[PDB]
Amino acid sequence: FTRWFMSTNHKDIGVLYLFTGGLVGLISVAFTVYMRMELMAPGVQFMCAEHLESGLVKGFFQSLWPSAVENCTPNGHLWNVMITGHGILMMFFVVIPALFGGFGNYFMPLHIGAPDMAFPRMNNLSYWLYVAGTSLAVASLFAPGGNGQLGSGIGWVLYPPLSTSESGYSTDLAIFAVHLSGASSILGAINMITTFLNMRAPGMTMHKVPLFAWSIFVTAWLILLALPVLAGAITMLLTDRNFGTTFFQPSGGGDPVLYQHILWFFGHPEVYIIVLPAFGIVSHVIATFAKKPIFGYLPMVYAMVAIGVLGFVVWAHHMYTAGLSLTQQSYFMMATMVIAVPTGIMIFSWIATMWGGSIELKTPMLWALGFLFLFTVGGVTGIVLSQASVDRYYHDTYYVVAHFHYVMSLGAVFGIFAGIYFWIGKMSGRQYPEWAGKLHFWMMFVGANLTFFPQHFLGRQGMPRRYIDYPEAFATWNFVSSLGAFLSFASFLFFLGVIFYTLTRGARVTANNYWNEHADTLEWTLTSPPPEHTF
Amino acid sequence: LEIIGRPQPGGTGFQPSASPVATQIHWLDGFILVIIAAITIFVTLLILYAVWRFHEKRNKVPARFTHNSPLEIAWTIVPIVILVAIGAFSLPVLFNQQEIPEADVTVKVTGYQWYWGYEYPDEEISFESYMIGSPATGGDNRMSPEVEQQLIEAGYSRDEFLLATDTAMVVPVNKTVVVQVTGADVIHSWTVPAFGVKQDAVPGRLAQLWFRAEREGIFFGQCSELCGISHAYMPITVKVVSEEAYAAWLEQHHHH
Ligand code: HEA
Ligand code: HEA
Ligand SMILES: CCCCCCCCCCO[C@@H]1O[C@H](CO)[C@@H](O[C@H]2O[C@H](CO)[C@@H](O)[C@H](O)[C@H]2O)[C@H](O)[C@H]1O
Ligand SMILES: CCCCCCCCCCO[C@@H]1O[C@H](CO)[C@@H](O[C@H]2O[C@H](CO)[C@@H](O)[C@H](O)[C@H]2O)[C@H](O)[C@H]1O
Ligand SMILES: CCCCCCCCCCO[C@@H]1O[C@H](CO)[C@@H](O[C@H]2O[C@H](CO)[C@@H](O)[C@H](O)[C@H]2O)[C@H](O)[C@H]1O
Ligand SMILES: CCCCCCCCCCCCC
Ligand SMILES: CCCCCCCCCCCCC
Ligand SMILES: CCCC[C@@H](O)[C@@H](O)CO
Ligand SMILES: [Ca+2]
Ligand SMILES: [Cu+]
Ligand SMILES: [Cu+]
Ligand SMILES: [Cu+]
Ligand SMILES: [Mg+2]
Repeated sequence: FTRWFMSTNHKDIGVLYLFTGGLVGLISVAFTVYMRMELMAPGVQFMCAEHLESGLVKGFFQSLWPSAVENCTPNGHLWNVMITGHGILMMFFVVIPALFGGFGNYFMPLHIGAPDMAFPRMNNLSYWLYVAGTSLAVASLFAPGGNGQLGSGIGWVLYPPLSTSESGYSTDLAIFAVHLSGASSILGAINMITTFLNMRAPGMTMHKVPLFAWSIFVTAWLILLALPVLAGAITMLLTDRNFGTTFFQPSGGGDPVLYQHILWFFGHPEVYIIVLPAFGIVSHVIATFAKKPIFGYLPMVYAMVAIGVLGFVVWAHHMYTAGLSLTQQSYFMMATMVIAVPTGIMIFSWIATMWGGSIELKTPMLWALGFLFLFTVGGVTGIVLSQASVDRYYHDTYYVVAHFHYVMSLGAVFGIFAGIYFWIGKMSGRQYPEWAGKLHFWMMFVGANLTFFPQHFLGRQGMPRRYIDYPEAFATWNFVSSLGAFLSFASFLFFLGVIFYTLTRGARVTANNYWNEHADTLEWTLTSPPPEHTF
Repeated sequence: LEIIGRPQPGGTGFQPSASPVATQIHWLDGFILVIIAAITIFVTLLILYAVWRFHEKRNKVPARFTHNSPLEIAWTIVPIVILVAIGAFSLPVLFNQQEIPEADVTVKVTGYQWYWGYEYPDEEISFESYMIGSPATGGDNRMSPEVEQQLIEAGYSRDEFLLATDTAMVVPVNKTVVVQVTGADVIHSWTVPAFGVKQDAVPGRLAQLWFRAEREGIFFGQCSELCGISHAYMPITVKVVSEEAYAAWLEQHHHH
C-alpha cells in the first residue's frame, strides 16, 4: 500500500532510497543516451530549434530522430539543459541517495547491532525531502528558463554571472531542489552519527566496527560540514537573482570567483561523500569472496579519516585557470598530491586482502575487481590534473570528463552494483541468477571502457566540455564513445530485467548466510530478509 | 600560412607544440604518462595474477594474515617518492608558465556572448572576432554552401568550420606576446592548445597569460568556460607571421 512511504524503519527507508535512486538513475542515464546520440557525429542532427515550434510531446519525439543539417537549426540551449540535468540528477539525486540513504540506512544499523536509527521519523523526513528535491529539479526542466526556452543551461556547478542572469525562474527551482537535497543529506548525517555513537550493541567497540559502518560514519561528517556551505553559496545566487544583492556582480563590487571558492569548498568533499560508502562495500565484498579477512583494518579506517579531512583543503584544484596566484596554485597542487597517497594506497590493501585467499569469482566480486581497475585508471589521471602546469591544457576538456567518469561515476556505479548483487538475497529473500549477473558485468565493463577511455584522446586533442557540436577532427573517438554508451545503456536495461526477474521469481533464499563464513558481519546472522523488528 | 594548431582526425596525442611552454607541457605529460602507465599495468597484472594464483580451485585453504609491516612501509614511501619526483619537474614548469615576462606585444582580449574583442593598446587597433558561420557573418552556427564559400574566401576550407573566425589575432613570430584577458558579461575562457595557454575571462578581473610562438602559421582555440547558448560557437584564431608581415598588418589598420 501507501504505508511503505510512511514507514520509519531503517530497512524500509533504505529500500525506498535504493528504488528511487534507481529510477532517477534511469532518467539521468537516458539523458546521457540522448547526449551521446548528438555527439556521435559532427553537425547538429537532433537538437533542432525547429522542434520548439511543435508541442512538448510531439517536439520530444521529433528530437529523437535525426535531421539533415540543412533542416536543423542548432539549439545550444537544449544541450546545456541536458548536461545540467544529467549532472545535477547524478550528483544530488542518484548516487548519494542510493549509497548513503540506501545501503547506509539498511546496513549500517545491522552492522553495529543497532535496532533502528536514533531518530526514525527524521529518517522518514529525509526521504521525503529527497523526493521533493527530485521533483523540483525535474520541474526546472519544464519551467521558463534561459534564452526564452525551458530549463537552465548553466552546468551542474551553477557559475555566476551565467547562473545569476539566466532568464525565467527555472534556475530558482533548481536552487530550491539543491536546498531540499542538502536538507535530506543533513538529516541523514545527524541520524547516522547519533546512531553510530549512541546505539552500538554491547561489546561493539570502535575498533570492532565493520568498515562499511565506518565509511558511512566518515561520510556523514563530510556532509555536516560541506552541505551548509553549498547552501550559503546557492542562497547568494538566489539573492543576486531576486533580492538585489550583488555578491557576484562586478558592477556592485562583486567577484564571480568568490562563488567558485565557496562552491568548490563543498564541491570537492562532495566527490568523497560519493565514493566512501563504495569503499565500504568493496571492503566487505573482497573479504567475503577472497575468504580472507580485511588487510590492515586500522590503516583503512585511518586512510578513510585522513582522506575525509584532507578533502577540505584541496578545493581550488578546480580553479587553476580561474585566475589564482602562483602561490595559491602551488599550495593547492601539493595538498592535492598529499591526499593522493592514502587514496591510492587503498588499492594495495584490497589487493593484499585478495592475496593468499581462496578466490570465488561470483558477480559481487566481479564488480569489486572492476572497481579496482576503474578507480586506478581514474586516479592516475587525477595525478596528471593535479599538476597545474598540465591542467592548463586539460582544464575544461574531455580529459577531465574521462577522469571523473572513471574514478567517480563508475567507481560509485560499480560500488552500487557490488552492493546490490551482494545483498539482494538478504533484503528480499530472493536470489539473482548467477549467469545474468556475470553477463551484466561484462556488458557494463566493456561498454564503460568504450565510452570513457576515448574521451582521453578527445581531451588531448583539445575538445572542450559542454559543447553541442565539435570540429570534424573529433569525429572518430566521439563515435566510439557513443557506441560504448549505447552498449552500457543496454547493459543497464538488462540489469533492470535481472532485478525485475529476481524480485518476482528468483530462487528462494533459504539461509541466513548464503555466501560463506567470511561474510562475518551481523546481517548474515539474521534471516533473509531480516525480521521487521531486529535486535 | 600552414594550419598547425588544430585537431587531426583520429588523434590521440596533443596538438602540435608552437611555444616553449607547450613543449614543457608535452614533456611533463609524457613523463607522467610513462609512470601512470606503469602503475596501471602493475595494478592490473597484480589483480589478474592474484585471481589466477589464488582462485578457490587452485588454492583451497585461505591464508589469514592481515599485516606485513615492511611491505606497508615500502608501499607508502614509494608513492611519496614518485610524487616528489613529479613535483620536482612540475613546479619549475608552472613557475615558467605563470611568471609574466616583459611584453614585446600586448593584446587585451575581452569575452562577450558570443564573440571575442581584441585590442592592441600600443597600436590603437581593435576589432571583434566571430566564428565564420555565426549570425554575425550571416550564418546560424551550422555548415552550409554559404559558410563553405566564406571559409574559402578567408583562406580556409570546410574542415576549419567551428574553428575559423572572420578576423584573427595577428602576432609576430619569436616575440613575447602578453595577453590580458577579461569578460564583459559572463565568464568565458581564452585558450590556444598549441601555445599551452588558457585563462578564464572573468568580469571585473583582468588576468594575464604569455606565449612566444616559435613558428609561423595558423592556430585555433575554442571558448573553454560554458557561457550560454553559443559556447560551442565562439572560437579563437591566432596567425603567427614574420616581423615584416606583422608591421604590414599594423600599417593596414593605421588611419592617416
Ligand atoms: C570519486 C571521486 C574522485 C576522486 C577519488 C578523485 C581523485 C583525484 N582527483 Fe579528481 N575529480 C572528481 C572526482 C574525483 N577525483 C570530479 C567529479 C572532478 C570534476 C568535477 C567537474 O568539473 O564537474 C574532478 C576533477 C579533478 C581536478 C580538476 C580538473 C579540472 O577541472 O581541470 C583535479 C586537479 O588536480 C583532480 C585531481 C585528483 C587527484 C590527484 C586524485 C587522487 O586522489 C587520485 C589518487 C590516485 C590513484 C587512486 C591512482 C592509483 C594509485 C595507486 C595504485 C598508488 C598510489 C600512487 C601514487 C600516488 C603515485 N580531480
Ligand atoms: C555519479 C555521477 C555520474 C554518472 C553515474 C554519470 C554517467 C554517465 N555520464 Fe556523466 N557527468 C556527471 C556525472 C555522472 N555521469 C557530471 C557531474 C557531469 C558534468 C555536468 C556538467 O557539465 O555540468 C557529467 C557530464 C557528462 C558528459 C560531458 C557533457 C558535456 O560536457 O557536454 C558526458 C559525455 O558523454 C557524460 C556521459 C555519461 C554517460 C554516457 C554516463 C552513463 O551512461 C555511463 C554508463 C553507466 C550506466 C548505464 C550505469 C548507471 C547506473 C547508475 C547511475 C546507478 C543507478 C542506481 C541504482 C541502480 C541503485 N556525462
Ligand atoms: C529612455 C530609454 C533610453 C534609450 C536607450 C534604450 C536602451 C536599450 C536597452 C538595452 O538593453 C538591450 O535589450 C535587448 C532586448 O532584450 C537585448 O537584446 C537581447 O535580447 C533579444 C531578445 O529580445 C535578442 O534578440 C538579442 O540577441 C539579445 O542581445 C540587448 O542585449 C540589451 O543590450
Ligand atoms: C605495492 C605492491 C602491493 C602488492 C600487494 C599484494 C602483495 C601481498 C603480499 C602478501 O605478503 C605476505 O604477507 C604475509 C604476512 O606478513 C607473509 O606470511 C608470513 O607471516 C605470516 C604471519 O604470521 C605467517 O603466518 C606466514 O606463515 C609467513 O609466511 C607472506 O609470506 C607474504 O607473502
Ligand atoms: C546613442 C545611443 C546608442 C544606441 C544603441 C544602438 C543599438 C545597437 C544595437 C546592437 O545590439 C546588438 O544586437 C545583436 C543582435 O541582436 C546582439 O548579438 C547577440 O545575439 C546574436 C544573435 O542571437 C548572437 O549571435 C551574438 O553572439 C550576440 O552577441 C548584440 O549582443 C547586441 O549588442
Ligand atoms: C535516414 C535516417 C537514418 C536512420 C537513423 C535511425 C535513428 C534511430 C534513433 C532511435 C533511438 C531512440 C532512443
Ligand atoms: C592510464 C590512462 C591514460 C590515458 C591517456 C592516453 C594516452 C595516449 C597517448 C598516445 C600519444 C600518441 C601521439
Ligand atoms: C607599422 C605601422 C605603425 C603605425 C603606428 O603609428 C600605429 O600602429 C599606431 O597608431
Ligand atoms: Ca551531432
Ligand atoms: Cu576536487
Ligand atoms: Cu564564451
Ligand atoms: Cu563559452
Ligand atoms: Mg573552467
